[PDB]
Formats: sequence, structure tokens, C-alpha cells
Amino acid sequence: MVEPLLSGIVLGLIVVTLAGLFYAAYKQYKRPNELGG
Amino acid sequence: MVEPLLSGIVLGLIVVTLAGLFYAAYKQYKRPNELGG
Amino acid sequence: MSGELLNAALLSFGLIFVGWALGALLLKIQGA
Amino acid sequence: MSGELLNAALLSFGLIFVGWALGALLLKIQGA
Amino acid sequence: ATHKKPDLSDPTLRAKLAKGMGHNYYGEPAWPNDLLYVFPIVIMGSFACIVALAVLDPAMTGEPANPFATPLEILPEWYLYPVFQILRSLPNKLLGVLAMASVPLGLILVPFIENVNKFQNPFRRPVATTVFLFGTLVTLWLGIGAALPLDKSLTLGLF
Amino acid sequence: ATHKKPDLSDPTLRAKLAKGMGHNYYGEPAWPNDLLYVFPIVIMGSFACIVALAVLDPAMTGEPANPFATPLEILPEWYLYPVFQILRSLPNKLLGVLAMASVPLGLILVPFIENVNKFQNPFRRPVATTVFLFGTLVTLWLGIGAALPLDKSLTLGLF
Amino acid sequence: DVPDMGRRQFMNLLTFGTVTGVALGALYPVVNYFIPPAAGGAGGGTTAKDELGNDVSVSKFLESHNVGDRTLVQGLKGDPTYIVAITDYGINAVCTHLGCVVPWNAAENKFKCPCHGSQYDATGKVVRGPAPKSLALSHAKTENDKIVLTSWTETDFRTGEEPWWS
Amino acid sequence: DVPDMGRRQFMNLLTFGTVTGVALGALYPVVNYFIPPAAGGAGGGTTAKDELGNDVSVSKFLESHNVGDRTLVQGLKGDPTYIVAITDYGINAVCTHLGCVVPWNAAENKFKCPCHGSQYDATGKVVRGPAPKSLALSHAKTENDKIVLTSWTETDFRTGEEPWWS
Amino acid sequence: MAILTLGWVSLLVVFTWSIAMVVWGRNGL
Amino acid sequence: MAILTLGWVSLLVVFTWSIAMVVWGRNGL
Amino acid sequence: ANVYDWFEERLEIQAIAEDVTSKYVPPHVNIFYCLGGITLVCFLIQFATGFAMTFYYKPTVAEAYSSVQYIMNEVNFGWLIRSIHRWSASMMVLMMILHVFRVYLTGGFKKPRELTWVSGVILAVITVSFGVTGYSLPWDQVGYWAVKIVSGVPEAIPVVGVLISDLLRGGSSVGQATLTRYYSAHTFVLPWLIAVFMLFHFLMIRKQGISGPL
Amino acid sequence: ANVYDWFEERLEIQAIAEDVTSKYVPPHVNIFYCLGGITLVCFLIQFATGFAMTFYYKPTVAEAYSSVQYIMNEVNFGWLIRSIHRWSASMMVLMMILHVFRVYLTGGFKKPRELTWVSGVILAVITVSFGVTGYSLPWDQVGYWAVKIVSGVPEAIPVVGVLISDLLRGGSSVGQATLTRYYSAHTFVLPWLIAVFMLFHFLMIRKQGISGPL
Amino acid sequence: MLAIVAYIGFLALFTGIAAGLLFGLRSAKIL
Amino acid sequence: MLAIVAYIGFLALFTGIAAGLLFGLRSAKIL
Amino acid sequence: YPFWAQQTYPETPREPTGRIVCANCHLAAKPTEVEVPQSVLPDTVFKAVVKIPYDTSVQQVGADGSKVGLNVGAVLMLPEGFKIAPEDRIPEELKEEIGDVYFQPYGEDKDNIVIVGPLPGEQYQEIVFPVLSPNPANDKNIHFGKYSVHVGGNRGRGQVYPTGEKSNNNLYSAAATGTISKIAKQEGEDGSVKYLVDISDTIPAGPELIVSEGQAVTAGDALTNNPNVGGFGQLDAEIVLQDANRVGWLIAFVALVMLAQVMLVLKKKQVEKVQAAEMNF
Amino acid sequence: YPFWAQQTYPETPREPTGRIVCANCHLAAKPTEVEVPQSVLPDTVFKAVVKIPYDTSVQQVGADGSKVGLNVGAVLMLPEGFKIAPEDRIPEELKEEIGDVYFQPYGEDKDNIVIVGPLPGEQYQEIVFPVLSPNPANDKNIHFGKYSVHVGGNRGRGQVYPTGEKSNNNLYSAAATGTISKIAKQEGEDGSVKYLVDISDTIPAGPELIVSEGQAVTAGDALTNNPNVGGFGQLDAEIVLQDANRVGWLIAFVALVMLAQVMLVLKKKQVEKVQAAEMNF
Ligand code: HEC
Ligand code: HEC
Ligand code: HEC
Ligand SMILES: CCCCCCCC
Ligand SMILES: CCCCCCCC
Ligand code: FES
Repeated sequence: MVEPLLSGIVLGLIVVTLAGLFYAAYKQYKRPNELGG
Repeated sequence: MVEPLLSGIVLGLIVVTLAGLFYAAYKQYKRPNELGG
Repeated sequence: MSGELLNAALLSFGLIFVGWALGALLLKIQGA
Repeated sequence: MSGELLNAALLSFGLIFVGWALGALLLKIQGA
Repeated sequence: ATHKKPDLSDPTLRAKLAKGMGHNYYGEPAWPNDLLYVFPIVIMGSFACIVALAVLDPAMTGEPANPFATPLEILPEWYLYPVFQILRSLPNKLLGVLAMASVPLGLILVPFIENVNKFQNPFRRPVATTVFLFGTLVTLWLGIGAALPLDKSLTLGLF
Repeated sequence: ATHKKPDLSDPTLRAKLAKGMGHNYYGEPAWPNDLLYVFPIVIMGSFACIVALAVLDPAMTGEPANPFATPLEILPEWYLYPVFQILRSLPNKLLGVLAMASVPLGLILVPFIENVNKFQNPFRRPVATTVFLFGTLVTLWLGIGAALPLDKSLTLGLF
Repeated sequence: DVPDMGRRQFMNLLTFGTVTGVALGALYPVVNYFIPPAAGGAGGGTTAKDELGNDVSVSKFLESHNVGDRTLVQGLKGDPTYIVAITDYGINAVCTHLGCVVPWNAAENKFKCPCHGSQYDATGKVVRGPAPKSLALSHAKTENDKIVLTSWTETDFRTGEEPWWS
Repeated sequence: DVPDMGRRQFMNLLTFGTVTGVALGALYPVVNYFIPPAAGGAGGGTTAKDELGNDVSVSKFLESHNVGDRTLVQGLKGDPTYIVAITDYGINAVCTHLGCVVPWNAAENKFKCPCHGSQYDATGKVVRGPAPKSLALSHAKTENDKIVLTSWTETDFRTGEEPWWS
Repeated sequence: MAILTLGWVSLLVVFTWSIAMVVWGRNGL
Repeated sequence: MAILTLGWVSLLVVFTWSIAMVVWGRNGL
Repeated sequence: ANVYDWFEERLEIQAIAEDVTSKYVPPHVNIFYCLGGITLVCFLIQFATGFAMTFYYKPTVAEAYSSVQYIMNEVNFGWLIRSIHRWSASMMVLMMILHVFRVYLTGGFKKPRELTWVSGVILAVITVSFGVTGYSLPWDQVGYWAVKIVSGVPEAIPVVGVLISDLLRGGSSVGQATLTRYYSAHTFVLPWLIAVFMLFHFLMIRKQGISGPL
Repeated sequence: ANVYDWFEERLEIQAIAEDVTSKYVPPHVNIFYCLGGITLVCFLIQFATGFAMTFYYKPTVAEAYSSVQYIMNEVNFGWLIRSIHRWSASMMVLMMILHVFRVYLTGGFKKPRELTWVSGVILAVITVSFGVTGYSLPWDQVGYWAVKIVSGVPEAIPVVGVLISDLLRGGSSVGQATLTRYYSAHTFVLPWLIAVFMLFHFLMIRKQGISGPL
Repeated sequence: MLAIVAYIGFLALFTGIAAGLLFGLRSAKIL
Repeated sequence: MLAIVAYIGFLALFTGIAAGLLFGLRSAKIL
Repeated sequence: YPFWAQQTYPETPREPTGRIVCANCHLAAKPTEVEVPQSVLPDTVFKAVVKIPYDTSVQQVGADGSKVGLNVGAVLMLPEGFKIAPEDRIPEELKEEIGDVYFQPYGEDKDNIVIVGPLPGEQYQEIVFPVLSPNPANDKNIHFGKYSVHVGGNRGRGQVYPTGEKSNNNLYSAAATGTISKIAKQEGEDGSVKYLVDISDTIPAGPELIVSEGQAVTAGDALTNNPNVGGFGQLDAEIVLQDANRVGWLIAFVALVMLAQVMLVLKKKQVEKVQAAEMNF
Repeated sequence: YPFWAQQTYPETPREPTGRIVCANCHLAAKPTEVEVPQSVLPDTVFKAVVKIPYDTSVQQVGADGSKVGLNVGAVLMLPEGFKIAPEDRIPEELKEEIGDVYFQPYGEDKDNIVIVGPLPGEQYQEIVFPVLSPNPANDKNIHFGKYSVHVGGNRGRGQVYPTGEKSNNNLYSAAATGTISKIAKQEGEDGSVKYLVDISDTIPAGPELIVSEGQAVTAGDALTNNPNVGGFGQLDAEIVLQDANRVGWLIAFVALVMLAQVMLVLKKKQVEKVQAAEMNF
């Protein structure tokens, strides 16, 4: 049985989390923190 | 239900262990080991 | 089964940004 | 239920001393 | 905000930094700033969301098992949709089993494959990031495909 | 026999000895002399005795439970014989419960009672040893009494 | 300018007070969860089954048990209750000393417990043994060819005292 | 005077070799323990029950099912087996593609699996769907008013090949 | 039937607020 | 029925021997 | 007197406090670094509610479904404990996935943290096993056929396949033995396994500290 | 290459080896100082065989006794695993008693090892609880009446007695609920509890070392 | 519609609570 | 009687094994 | 018709597999939708919309072989306790939305299993059900929780009659292998139009003959087309019988959690002030 | 008698409580012992001794009221499969030990439940049973393992007849409260001796009258003594149906363990030699 609410939560959170991680990585790529290696 | 074998093992081991411990204690009481306090 | 799903996805996606905005706002009114 | 019990007690008591004696003997024939 | 700079005059810390460690020697104090004050926020938040979901959308109790009646719908939980898809798409069962086993084994192989460089940032890891995005898209494709008729698996009801 | 004397020139060891610790700093090497060679002897011995008992005297399967038929004999396992005796000897049930609870509580109180002196050897602990032997004899008395008719509890079929 | 220990402790009290409130709020349903649910009240509990868990038919029961016959049934809650030309009260078979089921002896007109030798008369009051109290009673109200046992709350017609089982 | 590394390693081999022997000796019964015990061989397995787990009476079965009727029974081991004027062979209802129970369609004279659309003819050989093999067969030997299903070891009269279920 | 709506709303709000308080407490993430 | 006797004997012997080997290995207890 | 000094002299609480307060959190640690912890939170929930349900659930083909209904309808807050168990299971798997996203997209699996990653993969397999075994405990249509349709998969494996399948379902078909083994796996084996590997996981993390900045 | 150096650079095995080989055994430690360890051995046996029996035992009034008979008569070496479980249970309690004899008659409970002794007492209560809960799982006359005759004891306690009894037997009488709770206690609760307190026990012993000579 | 207002103002309410507690405990020389 | 002999000589046998292995491995320059 | 479903399958319209019995006579598959609330309060009237969409410009084949518009029908399987709302409990707007629908139970003691139709398809592609939710407070057999809802929706004439005879709304294969030589017409019994085809067999009016003047066909080939333009489709949904107290207490708990989070953050702020003043972190 | 036990209680001589039915008629308790092997091999003849000891110099009261020696009887409940050994399988010595004992089953398909007696108590205080153990190898209902054995042993005349009438071997209480005035004798029906006692009641010969010339007794007081010098006693025992293979493999495993222990000790000795030579411990 497919649960639309659960599936939606899964998809949405996956996409927003991936986007968030790439955003953070981009921030540190643009402005390297101390010991940034 | 009373089990004579098990009960015997219990009693025997209890008595021989107590006697053993008092024997060891007596040995160290007679001949104190190093740092014997 | 597309309506409730897409709705849940959209919400769980955007509410994140709403909370981020609220936290940022609280930080600004704090004076950090 | 006294025979098997007393027997078990006696055995579990004395076999200890038999094993102690055997170990001591092995120690003596070892030369420790 | 409370912060402590890394003491670069401490050979122990330097020795750890050379080995990729020592990154818990500097920054914001873990205790109590994070552990005592922020962690309970996360715990209570998680718990509250889960509880709310549980109340508003309670667990369903279906019908008793019937060994002589196969339900029209048979699906595992969502996180098994990709594997399931594979399992029901490949004609060779052995190949399906091998593919299924290949997921945690390949994942296990990942560090030994990407130890060729010490880069952590995805923007300095173009090939690895590309492979990851590809695998993720494929995984989603299979997962969505699992809930569809077999005839529309390599398409997902698109082209 | 391998032995190492305690280094009494080490203030750390002395500091431990003053606190009643440090007694793992001297003597025979734990590894491998005891841990690797002697411990498996004990493990295999224990296991072999238990297995032999299990084979020669296997577990018995009685008759199905009958809620309307109370068996002529009702006893817990041997290690509960003393408590049971108490429980079936005292007319006041509450007093029996309190007495039953008093065993692990009193035992818990033992170190705080005998911390009046640092003696370890029973021959330097006359009062404590006497109390212990008394309690043990009483415990055995109750335990043996449990398997006998109630009328012969304070006697054990003797005087 | 800088909060002292009093303010820190007060803030601690407020904050962790609220958190404690959350913890208690979460703990209440769990505590109540482990407490076993009610069986079902029907005037204080009703019905009476046999050993197979089947409901007892009075017409069939009386044709299998003569006068003065005593028979264990699953009375209130599940306890073995003695059914005794039907009798208007049932006797609890669980001993008052420790709780063994006490068998009936018509040859000596009394219940005799095999565990520690407790005895109860024809009605079920203690006359010997380490049993401190009398066997519990229940209203054996017969109706629609079934035996309805309810909680005896009236005066104990054997001792005169209020029922120790309340 | 003093044993070298070779002697230490050799002694290690002997000692821990023996200990390893003890470990294996202890491990054998456990390994065999977790392996599920045999059901019971009676010429390769016999009998056939229905949905309630009761034994099927042939005389009663034929009076409840007309000619050409197909009915699921608990055949070998517990698998749903099709009973088809009794037929001398029973058809396994578990699909060969993935194992859904495939229902029978008399209107189209074939079994049709609802899972992925596998089809088997009147005898039970695959004609469509992702199902790679044909439905298993069993000797439906009727005797003493009971249906005895045994393992089909003879030639598959549908493909000619040796039974894939052996 | 507004209580149902307020229930789901309470879920959304506690989610949003959890994120907001983590962002505030950890000074922005 | 001697095999039974030898069984119980094997129990007694493995007990005795366990004690003996612990005494030997630990050099006397 | 003072009880604290009593417990201090023995447990050495001061050393623990110093060790705890000697750790710091580097600037690159953002909110996604919570995910692992969140995963743990979910599991703890699973541990609690799960335990609770063992006081009423009955692993028998005759009693399972009925016991679940009993939990949902008669047990005080039973509906709550079970629903929480469901949702927190799903959330545990989801948060674990997101956590893997964090770890991979921060390169935290590389030297010297390979064993933490491997331990992680093992943890994922264990968690999914929790899911699969639990899914079928109510013994409804969904769970039962979830077992039946997957219990025959290992049979594809050439020499040891049938043996594996038999070990998994406790026989050559799905029935009571399957339910018994699934229940043992679900409430005994997997909790202990996941405890051991979570322990290794956390010990290794604490030993090595979090990975460096991007 | 060398795999050992790989595992060494990460797990720091050398430090572990040094720590292990830095410990010594003082002359006063005699054979009775094995008893604690022996107790543990017994428990490990209980853990193994016990786990095994969860693959066949069924905690239902309808199935329990029959499942035990099935283990004894049909399961490969089932008789062995169960008999071993019985004997090793009894031996665990016995060896524990003898161990207490050692500890008391060597004064090893005194400062600073009081918490080890207290932990010990708790362990004893837990072990006896294992015994009591397990004793009734076969649901034979002996076990059932062992429960019935002791389930009403806490009722002696004035205000919370009936509640305690109800919590223990899962109702106001002994039945299926009692068996369910006893099984949960026996295969879930008590294993985890005894794990935690054994952990405290052993950690404290290793921290403080064995008590001094007599 | 109702869900929108309920969401927004609540949120608005609890933000008011947070700010009010901030400046409140500040003015009460606690923060 | 049988139990006595069986016990004593076994025991005697395995003591012979232990001693024989001791002096044996000694003579074989291993111990 | 649905009453043919309750005639042939009296016990239930739902097979153990979950398959609706209408599929035994309606062999074509068309999409059916449902609209039910995610959750409802007890003793509440709510709307359940069964959607049975089709192309109105595309007409079907009537029994006599001529075009006709098609009718729609449905079976709605509600959870226990649920039933069609009493008219006194139905709002006027909902009454307006419903129309001339004749809600029938599948049988006695089966009020949660409603059958509807046939209805004019051009005006009832969406069928509105006024449902009354039960109340656990006055029925020990009813409990709060999530339950299944089983919907079956149907268009156009069926293919099989309850007697087992085929309808004209069917595709007609063949009988044997040979050469077509029987493409005529005419009748005997009633009116309408019949066709005699041998190589003996007879096919009714409706299906268009795709075989013309002398064809060498084989056994199994299609003599005609498939005139069916309707179809049946089933779907599962879920509804939560919800308790207002549960939700209320939920809201309270959530509020408490949020307050606690606020207090934690503020406390951390205080500690940050202290750490700024002092210097030991 | 035991056949009165199987007459009154046909199904089994053992009540659900574990109580032997002989206790329903034999009200006095005397000690009964059993001797069975701890374990037996399958298809083996072994000895089971039921001991029913009493004082031979102390005689009982016969039915006519005079002294008589007493007889002994017993019921032996063996595990399933066990039964009285065939005489072809019994050794000569055991045959000598048994004597003239008539072993009877409690009923058909109950060969494991043997009844014995009455037997001359002066020669049969120990009753020897030749028992044949079953064999799991040729009976799927028989398994190796530990099983219960239930023994009932009895001396002297009983107190209750199967008809429900009391015997003369009893204590006679009273009937009402008043003054004794009926201490006579004489008879009517048969022979023997009877006593008429009112205050109406009658007591048979045997029990000694402890009430003489005019006593003011109350309802419940003892008119006579208790002439019973016998009694019944039951006991449980256990027997292990043992498999020789199990024991053999056990012995092997034990030997392996001992060898392993030896190797471990010797290895430690080697290491001690090394540590003596070197110096890093
Ligand atoms: C919420 C905002 C966060 C953040 C940013 C982090 N965590 Fe966790 N944490 C938990 C456990 C069991 C471990 C491993 C054991 C241990 O480290 O002692 C961790 C580890 C970390 C680290 C690394 C620590 C180090 O020494 O470098 C970091 C940087 C981290 N986490 C970030 C447990 C939890 C938990 C509940 C049990 C919660 C909630 C969080 N963590 C939340 C967060
Ligand atoms: C496939 C990989 C993987 C899986 C699955 C995984 N872990 Fe991790 N996890 C890691 C690695 C590698 C680290 C350390 C990364 C670093 O130091 O930056 C880590 C870090 C953590 C941390 C601390 C930092 C953080 O980001 O939370 C926690 C807590 C944690 N894991 C818990 C869990 C739990 C609980 C599970 C499952 C039940 C789990 N993990 C599953 C690989 C994994
Ligand atoms: C009532 C007291 C008590 C109980 C019961 C007890 N312990 Fe101990 N035990 C102690 C104390 C105190 C020490 C440390 C004594 C010392 O240092 O000389 C100890 C030591 C030990 C040791 C190491 C030394 C030795 O003598 O074995 C082990 C191993 C051990 N315990 C295991 C156990 C296990 C396993 C259990 C139960 C499952 C248990 N103990 C129960 C008090 C107890
Ligand atoms: C379908 C409704 C989506 C609302 C999203 C609000 C946050 C982006
Ligand atoms: C009853 C036999 C006892 C034998 C003891 C042997 C060791 C003392
Ligand atoms: S229980 Fe009835 S007398 Fe002790």
C-alpha cells in the first residue's frame, strides 16, 4: 500500500536536505573556514 | 519438587567453599603476604 | 494519490525555509 | 530423598580435594 | 556566541590535525552550549513531530492474513521500493539477488574508492558528486517505478 | 612462576595503595599467563560439567497447567526455599513481605556497617564472621525447613 | 550587566521546570499504558464459565450435579468459585492463607486445604489451619439458564463482620 | 634450553588447535539446532487439508465442487495446491515469477496472476507474463476418502523436460 | 471540524518552530 | 548399562580434572 | 558528609566532567550534523514503545492480529504507543538516509573514518531488517504477503539458497515458525546487534572527533 | 600494505594491548576469585541457549507447553539446549552465592568498592527474577502454581499492593497476560537490565582493581 | 484559509512570546 | 565398584597423558 | 447492475483478494476516483465523492445494437458504524449536490456497504454520498482509528448477464478455421438485427463486422471489433475516525514543547552572556 | 483393594491434583518408598522396588473383630511405553526376587499403570517390579528424556467400602449429647459380635470401647478407639530414558576438554620458561 503523506514527507525532506547540503558546501567553497582542507 | 542431586551439589559446594575460604584466610593470617593489610 | 503527496512534499520543503527565516529574524532582533 | 542428596554432597565435597591433590602432584613432578 | 580558536602551538593537536582529527579541540563549547541546551530542543522537536503524526494519522489495522487469497496490491515499505523494483524487473532471480546485495557492498566500498583524494567538499569532487547524483536519481526512479505497473517502469508514465 | 614486585618508589602506585587500590600493579602477569591460558580452562570446565549434567539428567517436562487442581507439592526453585519458608511461616503477610525485602536491603547495608574497620581477614573480624556464620546457618535452616511439613519447621525433624 | 548565580539558578528552575513538564506529559500515557485495562463492569462483574471457558448452562449443570454437590467454575475474573436446588451464594476456592485451591470434603463436611492444612466449614469460614480469614462469597444469582456471580457487598452471614474482600 | 619462536608457534598450533576442536564440537549441535526439523516423509509427503486445517473428505469435496471446478487446498508442506470425476494431478498455485497465488479463469480457460500478469493454461504451463517456468505438479492419488498429494518426479507431460522443482 | 485543521496546523507549526529554535540557539544554520 | 555409569564417572572426572588443571596451571590453590 | 563527594571519590565524576567540557564544536558543523543524533532519537523511541508493546503483543498465528487490535482498542493509550512506533520507524529510516546524505556530502567517510562508515552500512542493513521483521508481526494480509513474496528470494542462490530460505522462514513454507523467528529477530537479535554496532559507531566517532571543514 | 597496520592506525590496538599487558595478578588471588567469572560464564550460556529457545518457544497458554515438548522431542538437539539452560540457570545462582561468600570472606566490599557490592546485590535480585520468570514459561503445573502462589504476595503492601500485583500478573488473576508479561520480563527486560548492571560492575572492578591481601 | 491564518498567527503568537520573554527577562536584569 | 575403577584409572590415564606430554615435549626440546 | 452484484454475490461485493465483484461481468478497466476526508469527528455528516469519469461525446452500444449514452454506478464500502446520513442531518447545500440518488444497503446489517446506480452518466460523473460517522461513546463495537474504504465505480453496459449469457456489448472471436462465406442478416424471434456466421455461429447487432467478403480466418481470430467504451475501476482509500480530545491534548503538548524550546534557547543566551563576561570554556 | 480403585475410578488412579485414589478409602498415612534406576537404556529390563514397611508384631482388626496380620498393595504408574517385562526377558535372579506377584494393568491401553495386591505383608514389604523400557527407535510416540513415576503403597484394611458403607476398621464417634446407658452386646442377622449404643446407633466388633458404665458424653465424642494400624502413602520418582549415543558422545567431548586443558597448562609452562629466560612482563 502506498501512503501519499509519508511518501511526500520522504521526497520533500530528501530534496530539501540535498539542496541544503549543497548550499552549505557552496558556502564553504566560496568562503573557506580556518583549517579548510 | 525437591531435586536431591541438585540440592546435594548446592549443599556440598557451599560447605566446601566456605571451608576453603576460611582455610585461605587462615593461611594469610598465619603467614601475612606483602602489603598484607 | 498525487495531491496529498505533492502537498506533503511542498510543505515539508518550504516550512524549512519558514523556520530558517524565523530563526534568522529572532537572531536579528536579538543583536547577535 | 536423603541418599542421592547426601551422596551428591559428599562427592561434590571430596572430589575437590582429589583434584587439589592431583594438581599438587603434577606440580611436584613438574619441579615448581 | 562563544568560540575558542585552535591552539596551533600544541604538537598533540597538530599531530591530530595531520591525521584529519582534532576538530573537536576548537570552536563552540559542546557542554553546556550544545549538549545541554540545544540537544533537548532537537529531541523534543523530533518527538513532538512524531507524536503529532501518530495522533493525526494513527496506525491502521488491516484484515487478517489469508494464505489462499493474494491481495491485488503487494508492496513492502517505501525504503524497499527500489530493490523491490529491481527484484520484479530482472528475469534472472540470481542477478536480482546479486544486485540487491551490491547496494550495501558497494556502499562499503565507497571510502576505499574515494580515498584517492582527501577532498571533502562536493564542489572539489566533481566525478564523485556526479556519480552520487546519478545514483540518487536512479534510486528515486526505481522507487517511484515500484508503485506503478510493470509495463511503465522504465518510463514512470512519461514519454 | 612469573612474578613482579610492587614498585614502591612510584607515587601513583603508593597513592592507589593508600586508597586500597593498586593491587593489579604487581604479581603474576594477567596476560597471557591467566587470561589466555587459565581462563579457557575454567570456561571449558564449567561448560563441560554443565553439559554433562544436562545429558545425564535432562530437563523434565511435567503435566499441563490445571487452574482447578492444586498439586500436592508446590515449591519454587531451591534458592527461594528460605524466603518461601518465611513467607509460609509468618501469619502476618505484610511482615513476611518486609522480611523478604530486608534481605537485599540488609545486604546493601553491609559495607556501610562494616566500614568501621578496614580489616578483610575474617579472623580479624570476629563479630562480623560470627554474624555471617549465624545468618548462613539460619538460611540453611529455613531452606531445609521449606521442604518439610510446616509443623516441623522450627525443628527440621530433630528434637 | 552580568547575571549572578541567583539569576542563573532561577532561569534553570524556569527552563528545566518547563522541560520537566514536557517529560511528565510524555510519561503519563506510558504509566497508564502499563496499567492493565478494565475487564468490564456489569453491576460488579457477571457470568460464570467452566474449565473449557464455556458458559455454564444451569439446566445442564443441575443434571450433572446432585444435591450437596460442589463444583469449581470460572467465577469472577477467573478465580475458581465453588457452585453448590441451586444455592444463592458461591464460595471462593482460593485459600486465604496463601492461595491454594482448597478441595471439598463431604465426609467431614468441610473444605480441607492440602497445602498447610486449612479448614473451612460447609459455608466456608475458617475453623483450622494457618488461614487467617474466611473464604470469599459471591452472589450466585441464577437467570436465563446461566449463573451470574456478583460481588458480595452485604453482611458476611458467617462472622457478621464487613467482608474482608470488601 | 629456551624454546624459540618455531616451538612457541608449534605449541600454539597444538594447544589452540585442540581448543578449536572443543569449540567446533560445541558448535555442531547449535548449528543443527537452528536448522528446522523434518516435517515427516511418507513416500515423499502425503495428505491435503483445506483452509481450516481440516482433512479434506473426497466424497464431501465432490458434492461441493462440480466438473471443471478448481479449488485451493493445503497441499504439500502448506502450499496452496489446485484440486481440479477427480483429477489425477494437482497444480501448484504459487507463481513461478515471484510467488503470488494465481487465480483460475474458466472464462479464458487459463490461470491469470494479478501481480504482474502471468498466465498458465488449463494444465498450468506458462503462456504469458514474466513467469519463467510452469506451475509445479503433484500426484493427486485419491484413497480412503482422502486426497493424497505426492511429489511429481515423473516426466512433465506439458514440456517434456525434467521437473524444475525436481 | 476546525479542531482537526488546528491539529495538522499544530504539526506544521511545531516542525517550523523546532527548526527556528535550532537556528536561533545555534546562531543561524 | 555400564555406559551410564561411565557417563556419570565422566562428569566426576571432568570436575576433578578441571580443579586439578586450575591448581596446576596457577601453581597451587 | 556530602553525598556528592562520596560518589566523586569512587566514580571520579570530576574527570568525566573535565573530559565532557574539554570538547568543542567547530564552525563547519551545521544543522545537518544533527541527523545522526536524530536517527538515534528515533531508535530510542522504537526501543521504548517497542518494549511496551511486548507486554500485550502475542507472536502466534491465532493471537497476533487480535493482540494488535487489543492494543489499538482496549489498552490505555495503546493506539498512541503503536502509532508512534510506526511513524518513528519510518522516520528512523528516513533520518538515517538524510544522515548518509550528510556524511557523503561532507566527505566524512574518508581516512581515518572508514570503519565508522562500514559500521554505518551494517547499521542500515540492521535497521531495514527491523522494518521488514516488524512489518509482518500483525499477521494481516499486507505483512503476511510481504513475507511470502520475499521469503523465496534467497532460493536463487545456487548451493545454500534453499537452506537460507528455510532458516529464515523456519521451514519450507511461511507459517507459525516464520512468525516465531521473525519475532525473535525483531525483539531479541536485532536490538542486541544494533546495540553493539551503534556502540562501535559512537565509540569510534568520539575517539576520532567529527571530520574537518569543507 | 599489511592489514594489521591498517586496523592499528584506526583502532589503536597497540594501546589496548599495552593496557591489557600492564595488569598483574597479586599472590592472594586464589581459585575462589574465579567464581564471579564463572557466574558470568553461566550467564553467557543462558544468553546463548536462551536465545536459541526463542526460535521455537511460544508464549501462549495454548502453545507454551506444546512448544516446550516440541523443543524436547522434535528439534535437533533441543533437549540438549533446554537441559543446558536449566542446569546453567541453577549453576549461575549457585556460583553467584559462592561468589558472595568469596567477596564477604575477603572483605572486598569495603571502601572504596561499596558500589560494586550494591551493584552486586542488584545483580542477585535480577538473576533470581530471571529464575522466577523462566520457571513458569513451560506453563506446566509446577510453574503455573509457582506463579499463582506468589502473585498475590505484594497485595500485603497497604496502598500500592494490589496495583503492584496487577502490574505483575497483567490483571487481577493469573492467565495469558501474566505469561506475556513474564516472557517480556524474561527475554527483554532482565537481559538489558543485567547487561547494564554487569557493565557497571565490571567497569568499576577494572577501574579499582581487585581488593588487597588478607 | 483557516489553516493559513492558524499557521501564520501562532508562530506570530509564539514569536511574540519569544521576543517578549527576551526583552522581558532582559528588563528583569536576568538576561 | 565399576564406578570406582573407572574413576580412579582415568584420571590415572589422563595423569599419565599429562606427565607423558610434559616429559615428552621436554625431551622434544619444546618445553 | 449493482443489484445483480448483490443477487449473485449476496454475502459481500468484495472478494478475499480485495477484488470487487463487478469485475466479473464488467471486463474493461476505466479510472475511478474517490474523495473522502482525511479524518472525521464522531456523529458527523460528511461528504464522500465517487468520481466515474468518461467521454460523453463517445457513446456506447445499446442492447438493440444502436448507440446510447451510458449510465454510471458504484459501490461504496465504508467502515463499520458508518452509514448514509439521515436526511434530517443533511445540510441544504449537500442536498443540492446529491440529486436524485437512491442509496441502497448491500443487505440488512450492512448499512456501511452502499450501492448506487444506474444513473444518467451525463449528470452523475461525480456521485456525492452523505455519510454519517458513528460514535464510540455509545457503541462498544466502534473505536477511534484509521479504517479502509473500498470504492468500485462503473460505466457502460456489462459483458456478462447473471444467467451466464454474453451481451451484445462484446467482441466476438470465431468458432473454427476456414473461409468466411456467411455475411448476411435477418432474424426470426423478435425484432432488432442478427447476423449468421459459419465457416455454425450467430452474432447480434452492435459490434461492427471487421470481416467482409470471403476471408480465410482461423480459430480465434476476431470476427468483429470491441464496441465497449465503458469500464470498471476500483480504488482503496482511508479515513480516520478521530477524537477531539486527542487532538486538543496534542495541541497543548505541542505548545508546551515550543515553550520549553524557547526557555532552553534563552537559557543558552544567558550562559553566552556569562561566558562573555567570564573566561573559562 | 486396587481393583476397587479401578472399579470406582476406571479412568485413572491419579487425581488431577496428583493424589492417588486409594486415599479416598484408606484414610491413614504410612510411609511408602520407591527404588528405580536414575536412568535406563531402551528395550531393557530393570527392577522397580516399592517398599511398604510396617510393624509385623503389631496386628490389625479383621472384619469379624479379631486380630489378623495385614496385607500390602500398590499401584505403580510408569511413563508411556514402559510396561511389566515379559517373562522371557526376565533373568532368573529377578524371578527369584519377585515371587508370586500378579501384575495387572489398570485397564486396556494402560500397560504402564500396574496394580498389585493384596499380598501377605509378612513376606512382601518390598514388592519387586520387572519393568521393560520402551524404544524410541521403533515408536514415534516414545522419546528419550526424564519422566515421572507415581507410586502408591498401602497396608491394612480400608475404612470405606465401594458402596459407601463404613468398615469395622474405624473410629466411632457419637450421635447426640446425653448419658451413656447402652453398653451391651448380642446380635440378630449373622454371627460375630455387635454392640448397641444409644443415649440409636450400633457399632461392630473390633474397635475397643473406651466408654464404660454411664458416661456423660456430648455429640462428637469418641465412643471407641482407632483400631487402624495400617495406612496409605504415595510418592513421586523420576526416571531417565537415556540414549547410549548421547552418553558416548558426552564422554568423547569430556575427553577432548580435558586434553585441551592439559595443552593450555603446558603452553603456559612454556611461556613461563620464556619469561624466565627473557625479561619483559
Ligand atoms: C543538533 C543540532 C546536533 C548536532 C549539530 C550534532 N549532534 Fe550528535 N551525537 C550523539 C551521539 C550518540 C554521538 C557520538 C558519540 C559521541 O560523539 O560522544 C554524537 C556526535 C556528534 C558530533 C561529534 C562529537 C565529537 O566529539 O566530535 C557532532 C559534531 C554532533 N554529534 C553534532 C547524539 C546526539 C543526539 C541524541 C542522543 C542528538 C539530539 C544530537 N546528537 C544532535 C546533534
Ligand atoms: C553509510 C554510512 C552511515 C550510516 C548508514 C550510519 N552512519 Fe552515522 N556516521 C557515519 C560516518 C562516517 C560518521 C562520522 C562522520 C564525520 O565524522 O564527519 C557518522 C556520524 C554519526 C553521528 C555523529 C555525527 C552526526 O552527523 O550525527 C551519529 C550520532 C551517528 N552517526 C549515528 C548513526 C545512527 C544512529 C545510525 C543508524 C541507526 C547511523 N549513524 C548510520 C556513517 C554512517
Ligand atoms: C552481594 C555482592 C555481589 C554479588 C551478588 C555479585 N557481585 Fe561480583 N563482586 C562483588 C564485589 C564487591 C567485587 C569486587 C571484590 C574485590 O575487588 O575483591 C566483585 C567481583 C566480581 C568479579 C571479579 C572478581 C571475582 O571474584 O570474580 C566478577 C567477574 C564478578 N564480580 C561478577 C559477578 C557476576 C557476573 C554477578 C551476578 C550475575 C556478581 N558478580 C554478583 C560483589 C557482588
Ligand atoms: C500545495 C500547498 C503548498 C504550500 C507551500 C507553502 C510553503 C512553500
Ligand atoms: C557416599 C559416597 C561418598 C564418596 C566420597 C568420596 C570422596 C570423599
Ligand atoms: S494455602 Fe491453604 S493452607 Fe496454606
